[PDB]
Amino acid sequence: DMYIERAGDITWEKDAEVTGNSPRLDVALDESGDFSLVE
Amino acid sequence: GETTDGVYRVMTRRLLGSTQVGVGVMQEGVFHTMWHVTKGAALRSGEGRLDPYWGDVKQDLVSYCGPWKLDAAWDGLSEVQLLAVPPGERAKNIQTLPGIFKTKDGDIGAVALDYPAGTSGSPILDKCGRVIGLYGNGVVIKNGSYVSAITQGKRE
Ligand SMILES: COCC(=O)Nc1cccc(NC(C)=O)c1
Ligand SMILES: COCC(=O)Nc1cccc(NC(C)=O)c1
Repeated sequence: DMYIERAGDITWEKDAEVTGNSPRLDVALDESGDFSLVE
Repeated sequence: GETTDGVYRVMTRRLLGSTQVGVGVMQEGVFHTMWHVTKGAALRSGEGRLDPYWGDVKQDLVSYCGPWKLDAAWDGLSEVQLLAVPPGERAKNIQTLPGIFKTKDGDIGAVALDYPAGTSGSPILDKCGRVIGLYGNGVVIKNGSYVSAITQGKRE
């Protein structure tokens, strides 16, 4: 049995940690909703 | 139950202890999560019950109590924030510039951030605090890093 618990307000934070790159990837999406990398 | 707008954890008691299987967004009385988090099952909020209303496995989305309400979209230029809600950990904002998933049916934004599976459903936000999609459906790249699509539904 699944249940939900509140974890926060949805707001933009000015002091957030900033990280991660911005890759451009060719991908395929199958009928089961799975993405896979295409090359 | 609890119907206030916000981000919520999705938990189960079927595995060891209480396990966080994902996250979702309550907005306008509707709960929004990824299909793979709940597999379309009913949910509890305290003494109340949320029943599925709309869902689609290919989009990997599901709404409860009403139709999908989130309609904002990534502008394709600006940085966004993942409002990550990891298992057993405080909600934390992470700012990043999305990449792109290029598909035969068009381009979608993608966020390259390494969080555990139970973070799936966490919202991605624009500078006005609007939810532009949910994090948690994507691909694992060469070293084991994770890249999620910015998955958004359609508001009718
Ligand atoms: C505490 O959770 C930490 C975590 O889930 N990390 C995490 C999540 C996704 C990918 C990777 N990959 C590599 C190579 O480290 C790591
Ligand atoms: C469905 O989303 C999955 C995901 O969000 N992250 C994800 C995906 C693949 C591997 C890992 N790794 C570790 C160490 O947890 C995490």
